[PDB]
Amino acid sequence: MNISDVAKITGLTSKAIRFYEEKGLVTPPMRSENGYRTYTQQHLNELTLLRQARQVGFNLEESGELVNLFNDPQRHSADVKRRTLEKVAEIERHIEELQSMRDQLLALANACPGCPIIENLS
Amino acid sequence: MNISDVAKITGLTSKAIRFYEEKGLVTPPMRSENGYRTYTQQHLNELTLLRQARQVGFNLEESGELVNLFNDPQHSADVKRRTLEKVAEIERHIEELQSMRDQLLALANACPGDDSADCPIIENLSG
Ligand SMILES: [Cu+]
Ligand SMILES: [Cu+]
Repeated sequence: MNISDVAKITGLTSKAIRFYEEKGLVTPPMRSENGYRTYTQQHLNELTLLRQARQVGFNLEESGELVNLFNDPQRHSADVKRRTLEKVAEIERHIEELQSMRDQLLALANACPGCPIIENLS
Repeated sequence: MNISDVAKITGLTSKAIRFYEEKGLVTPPMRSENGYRTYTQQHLNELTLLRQARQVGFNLEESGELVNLFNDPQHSADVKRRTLEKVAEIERHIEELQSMRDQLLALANACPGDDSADCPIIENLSG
């Protein structure tokens, strides 16, 4: 598999894949006899794990540590669980912040005859 | 008011104020005898609206349009529409975050959370 196929399969863009390699977050790709990057299922799983971990909120470092745990046959599921529960609490806080913004925008809108919205924001 | 007074009052850095002016997001201030930007209460209102708008969800372009509506003598409905569209955007964001949280908590409950390598969180977050 070349990087194009990997992008199509993982949904990640070529830039992101290269970015993760540059950051040393994934097992480096191999080079073909021609000098071009080739990958294996191992790279796909690692990249897939990275794409999904980012989607849920883990920063770059956290996501990479998740890749390390994935590659470690002697991993402790307790460590993955602890990191996940910590991530959940963060998402709860993020949810609360958005609900606060939503509450404010709705209070303004309901006060608007359709302007209390612009006068109060300004 | 000079740019520094405006930075203090609005809580924006003088660099940010210059930026908003440069992107034509706010009215260009006039110039004093010595060539310095002089701001009026109007500039304070635009900058504040721009800061508040962003803080509550609108992106730069959207906030700039809000400033346009602000200075317009005439749009109660056009603003209420934008506002209600932003909330729908936030509720969707909220919905997505709730779904991710639920997914992670489902996997966590399935996780042995012990010293064994078998981990459904890792296994399902990967391939
Ligand atoms: Cu309104
Ligand atoms: Cu686990």
